[PDB]
Amino acid sequence: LNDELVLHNKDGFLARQEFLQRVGSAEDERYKELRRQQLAQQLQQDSEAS
Amino acid sequence: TRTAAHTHIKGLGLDESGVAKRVEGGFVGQIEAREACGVIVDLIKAKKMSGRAILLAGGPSTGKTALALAISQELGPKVPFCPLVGSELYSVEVKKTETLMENFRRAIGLRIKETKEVYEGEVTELTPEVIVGLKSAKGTKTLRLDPTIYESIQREKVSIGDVIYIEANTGAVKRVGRSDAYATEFDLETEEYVPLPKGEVHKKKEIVQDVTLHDLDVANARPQGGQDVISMMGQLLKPKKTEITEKLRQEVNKVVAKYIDQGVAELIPGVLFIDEVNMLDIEIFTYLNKALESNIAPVVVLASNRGMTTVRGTEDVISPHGVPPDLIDRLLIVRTLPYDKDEIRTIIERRATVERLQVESSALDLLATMGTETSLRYALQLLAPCGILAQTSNRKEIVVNDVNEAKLLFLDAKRSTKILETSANYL
Amino acid sequence: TRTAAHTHIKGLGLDESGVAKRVEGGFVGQIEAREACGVIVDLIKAKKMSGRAILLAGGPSTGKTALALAISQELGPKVPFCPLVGSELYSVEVKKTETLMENFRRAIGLRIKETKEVYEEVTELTPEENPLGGYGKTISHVIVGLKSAKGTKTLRLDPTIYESIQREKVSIGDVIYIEANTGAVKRVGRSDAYATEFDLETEEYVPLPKGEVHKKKEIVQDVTLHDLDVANARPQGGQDVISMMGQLLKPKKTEITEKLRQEVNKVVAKYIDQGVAELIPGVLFIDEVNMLDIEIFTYLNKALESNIAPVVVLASNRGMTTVRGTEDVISPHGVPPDLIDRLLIVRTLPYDKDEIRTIIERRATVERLQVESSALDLLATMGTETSLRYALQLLAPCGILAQTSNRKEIVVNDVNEAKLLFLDAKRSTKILETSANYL
Amino acid sequence: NFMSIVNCLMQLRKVCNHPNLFEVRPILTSFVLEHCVASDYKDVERTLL
Amino acid sequence: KSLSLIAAHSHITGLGLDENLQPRPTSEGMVGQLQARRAAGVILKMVQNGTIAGRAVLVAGPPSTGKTALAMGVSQSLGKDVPFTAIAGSEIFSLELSKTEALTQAFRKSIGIKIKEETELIEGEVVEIQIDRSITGGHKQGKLTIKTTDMETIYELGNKMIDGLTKEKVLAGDVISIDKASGKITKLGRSFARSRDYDAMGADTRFVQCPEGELQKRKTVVHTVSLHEIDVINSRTQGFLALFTGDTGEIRSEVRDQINTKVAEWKEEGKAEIVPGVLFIDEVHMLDIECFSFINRALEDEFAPIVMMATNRGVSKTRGTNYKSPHGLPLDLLDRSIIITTKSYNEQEIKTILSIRAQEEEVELSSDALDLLTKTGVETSLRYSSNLISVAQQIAMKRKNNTVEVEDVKRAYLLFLDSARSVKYVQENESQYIDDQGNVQISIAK
Ligand SMILES: Nc1ncnc2c1ncn2[C@@H]1O[C@H](COP(=O)(O)OP(=O)(O)O)[C@@H](O)[C@H]1O
Ligand SMILES: Nc1ncnc2c1ncn2[C@@H]1O[C@H](COP(=O)(O)OP(=O)(O)O)[C@@H](O)[C@H]1O
Ligand SMILES: Nc1ncnc2c1ncn2[C@@H]1O[C@H](COP(=O)(O)OP(=O)(O)O)[C@@H](O)[C@H]1O
Ligand SMILES: [Mg+2]
Ligand SMILES: [Mg+2]
Ligand SMILES: [Mg+2]
Repeated sequence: LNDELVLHNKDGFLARQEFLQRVGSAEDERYKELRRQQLAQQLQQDSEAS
Repeated sequence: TRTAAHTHIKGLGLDESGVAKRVEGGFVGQIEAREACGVIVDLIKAKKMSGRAILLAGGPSTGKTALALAISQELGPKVPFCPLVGSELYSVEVKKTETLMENFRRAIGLRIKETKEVYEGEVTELTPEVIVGLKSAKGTKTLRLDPTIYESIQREKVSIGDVIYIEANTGAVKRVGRSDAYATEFDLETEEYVPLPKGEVHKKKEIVQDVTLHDLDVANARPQGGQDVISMMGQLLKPKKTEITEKLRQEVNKVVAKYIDQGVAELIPGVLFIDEVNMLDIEIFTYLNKALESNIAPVVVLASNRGMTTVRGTEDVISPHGVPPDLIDRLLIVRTLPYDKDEIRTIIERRATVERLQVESSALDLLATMGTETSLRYALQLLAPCGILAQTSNRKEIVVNDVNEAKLLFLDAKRSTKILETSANYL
Repeated sequence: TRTAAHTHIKGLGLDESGVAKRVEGGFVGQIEAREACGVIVDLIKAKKMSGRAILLAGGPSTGKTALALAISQELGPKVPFCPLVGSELYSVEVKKTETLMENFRRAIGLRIKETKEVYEEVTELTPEENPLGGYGKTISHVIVGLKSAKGTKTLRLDPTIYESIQREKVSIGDVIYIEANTGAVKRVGRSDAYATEFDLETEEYVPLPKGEVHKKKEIVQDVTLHDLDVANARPQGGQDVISMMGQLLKPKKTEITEKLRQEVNKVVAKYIDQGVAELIPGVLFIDEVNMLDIEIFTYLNKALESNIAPVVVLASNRGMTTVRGTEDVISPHGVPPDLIDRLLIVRTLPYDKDEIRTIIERRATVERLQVESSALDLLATMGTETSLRYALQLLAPCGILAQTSNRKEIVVNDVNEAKLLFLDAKRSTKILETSANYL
Repeated sequence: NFMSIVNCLMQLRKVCNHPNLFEVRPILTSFVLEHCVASDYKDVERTLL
Repeated sequence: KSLSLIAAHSHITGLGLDENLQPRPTSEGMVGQLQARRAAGVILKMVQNGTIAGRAVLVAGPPSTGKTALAMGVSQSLGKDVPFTAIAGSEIFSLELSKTEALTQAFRKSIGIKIKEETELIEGEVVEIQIDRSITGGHKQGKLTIKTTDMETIYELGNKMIDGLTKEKVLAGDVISIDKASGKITKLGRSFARSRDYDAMGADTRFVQCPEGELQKRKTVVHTVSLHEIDVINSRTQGFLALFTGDTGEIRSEVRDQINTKVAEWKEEGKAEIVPGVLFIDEVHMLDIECFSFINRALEDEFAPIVMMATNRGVSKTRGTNYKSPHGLPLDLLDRSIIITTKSYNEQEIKTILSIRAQEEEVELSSDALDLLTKTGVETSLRYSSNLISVAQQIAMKRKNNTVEVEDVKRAYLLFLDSARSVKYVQENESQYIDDQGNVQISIAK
């Protein structure tokens, strides 16, 4: 029972877990993008209304 | 344990250095073909180009479909795959080219993730507009919901004290049963009481399911999963498959591009395989030129065991492999060689082993000689009747006399043709 | 401000007493054909006698389509005109003969007259009770009032109209027009009188109508019997079962029976006898008729002896060809001889160098372009040498090339370069026969 | 992944659990895409009418 | 945007030309075809002018000589706002639609119409929403305070607007725009104002939006539609669904003529603008004589976009006939069309195109490898080398060298077969395949 192991591990628990880690990294980068946009808006408003 | 002409092919058996051995992966010979097939395997694994065309051509009994199955198996299940036969293109509900495009859009996969929100608990009260009250093992919440699923619950004969399961995203409604807290109310009640669920009524989960573009297109054009009366009442009105406008494909492409750009999905190219493409019409053949020279069309592989033939749909042009030069120019050709005696013997013994049959060496020599005499497929077909004939005499092995008896019992192509030529009334 | 090989033909250019000059209506040459076609226009305008056919024959690029367009322009925008090609007769939804019958009915139109009295803010509304029976509750009467502009007036009506206006979802203070014929009323909108009722709104301001409380207007409508019978056959309505079914039915046209034709003929006959309706026979045009088939031709004969057959005009350019569908029948213009016996033939002739040059002048003038005399003279040279249409199409690229070097007019070398750039049929087939690389 | 003091802990979890705790089979449901083709096409048809 | 991995024409970018309509020897990803490029630029200028309609242009030449490349180049140089429909010959032979009906639909597809609708839209950040019940004094109570960057004011309800706002669960403090001419709430995002309380939305609203200040704004909306969309919308009760599903089913002609008249009225009134789109048909030699006959008339109409056609064969039998007509087309169409010819390529041009493909496909080509690839291409065909270049990469980093060399090209050439070599092998091995008469020699021995 050997070939089925390699036909099943191509997309198994670890591959799906690593893909979920990829999407987590992506959404964390999106949160970083939101944070930098918000802080830049704060800096702009610190001089456009003070 | 069903076995049918395949399942002994466990892969190309190619080395990581791109040099194929002699006997491996249930394969013998065809070193050049296997090497080229592995090269194409890495080509598709690159997932960078699109609309590439490869045709492999060779005589019968040369494992062309075996090679296609081998590359499909080597790629694995992550990549989409869809085997096809040329005759399957012709339909009566939609034009042939539209079916070709439909199979094009089913040959590329998309891996997507989304959050599933559900609410499950005990039925407490039903206040019309619609507000519902749910009781969990420890929690309890009241939910306001659309009257559509309220009417669905009414259709679902949900009683008081029951436990239900709701999918918030799709509005899916399903009743688990009734709580065992109020269970032995009747001596022989038909309803099957079920225990109370454990956990909060509100629950969030994650999925990683995969879909193809054709699935998205048909889902957008044809909704076929409704629950309320209006939904299936509408969807039963047009059962016939219709055409799909190209603008729908462009809109779907835009939305999937947005999804992958945002970063919650990625695109997976795939392989489309058409077997016995010699019989395809001229119109489809000239349509392939436009279809391939696109941006999203996946790689395609064709098979044709022909020679100097006229392609179907015309009566003048004689082209190799039944493919006109216009499609040949955008095509890569792989040559398959006929086998020989020792490879035939190895194939026969391997097929016997995968059929868990015991065979004596002289019987293998007789089988190889006969296979060279007539064909490999003939011996492959008739080996199992030899096994049963031996089994009748309560012998687990194969003897030459048994093989000769089976060959006497069952005919081949040449003997049948010779009998037909000298026949009373076209026997 | 754009044209496509036409729209410079303004009528037929036939004077009184049936005479055609040289240059008129953007038309030059082929005087006798224009005379004959003007006679045909007179016959159609007689509106007395219908069921004729006329086929005109000639070579390519002769002006047959131009002749038909001149006919249509001369007739005017009142009589219907249905251009068509042979190929459109074929269909995957109904029979070829049937589609021919819809086109046949579409050719002839009818002008109908009818007067309507309509009543047009709303002062008030009030219903008036004991039903004296088993009914639950009702109103004996309903009294309403309309403001309008030319004075206001109250109005007494039946709770049916009250129900209808309630279904229209109209505010008490609003502008309303009510149809006296059947009682159908729609929400005109929020009248201008109650402007800025609140700070923000969405309803249209609908300025109050300027007119009497009740207004009578004359309506003249021009429709064809083809609209009539499809309107009769197609169902209508709202929530009734067949209404939703037809709303979801994908209403493909299917094989209109002759019973509707008989019924509509009877109704329009009694209406024109009453004197309210007037029938205007039309003309139907079939361009490039060689693409038809034997079945269409035989049913065309049968429909040509029909009662309400409009005058049809046919176009072709074939010669001693074999009509499609069969192979043993060699007939002129690919039209079966029995059909040929049933109509007239108008001959057309090829132009000369002078006529082609005049065509080029007219075509250059209409597109607001300047052409040098020598350039135009040479344009006529390969107009005669190759074809009229090649030189006609060549003009616009020459104008573009003139635009390149900032010169409004067109010069000899510009058109020479244009000819070098774009090849004609003869040169193209010369290259095709010379080469052997699949070209 | 140099550390291995618990690298057998997931093996023990695998043996005892029988993947009914690592990942259980869910109630399968289709995708719930919501953008719709007619999201930005009602304005044009309304103006046309 | 425009998701795509790699296309056979991903390198061509809108032709290449000067202001004097002179093609540069190498511009925007293609080389050669000077006269064809100049003719294509001429046609492009025709389309830009928009004062001409119903002109037929045909591109002819040997296969694999910049035909579809030229079509893609003119399509890209045309840019947006000008409709462009590329259609193959075999896409019209449908059992649901007649061939002439499909051609009509394509022609109506390639006609651009620009419209301008004026609506009074009010936007701005809100603070809360006031929705009251019906009481003795009046209908309802409502006073919306709306804030922006510059100045903040207050408005009142309109009876219907309570229902409109209660249709959706509108959260207090979001940027929503109202067009009183329509009343449609456009919840673009939440109120920016101060992001200290709005720093952890968890994605959502796409970084909201900074309020613009002034509120009373009336901005025109430009909408581009084609005739097909209008007639399909008019045809059925819900024509948009039919447009998105393709079940139009032989739209009736009187609708089309009414649409033509009414859009002409709009053009004279200044409400509408007409854009002369382009229709392109490939391998038109696969068309039927009925289609050609219908085209012959449909071309002359005023609503006829410029149509470009490309074929490969020459002196062939037109489908539906039995005579080998020149160019595989009816003679009358050849009379009514203008022919553009493309000539064979040169070794320098083929090597430049191969290098363009190499840099396009992230392929690093050694000079000797380029020479060998050019030799193979000129020996057999452009596409053979254009595919071998991509295939040899896998061999290149199967030996762990990123840059391809001569040995990889030799291996690819010896691994994948050419049409000439394949036909030679097939002819020398005729008994091994299936004959045209079904004669097969499966048996190696006897
Ligand atoms: N190297 C091999 N190993 C195992 N089986 C093979 C091999 N080559 C050919 N075969 C067998 O030969 C048969 C022919 O395969 P297929 O391509 O489907 O038919 P054909 O070769 O006639 O087109 C297959 O059933 C396959 O099992
Ligand atoms: N006497 C004329 N005056 C102006 N234009 C003409 C004249 N004769 C032909 N034409 C041109 O020829 C075209 C019509 O060609 P036509 O003769 O209908 O071709 P066919 O003979 O194939 O039907 C029109 O575009 C028109 O501009
Ligand atoms: N001028 C050019 N520049 C770059 N590539 C070209 C050029 N001309 C042709 N090609 C190549 O040729 C292919 C297009 O072939 P094409 O001439 O359209 O075939 P056909 O003649 O059958 O229409 C494209 O993949 C493109 O890479
Ligand atoms: Mg096979
Ligand atoms: Mg004509
Ligand atoms: Mg091409």
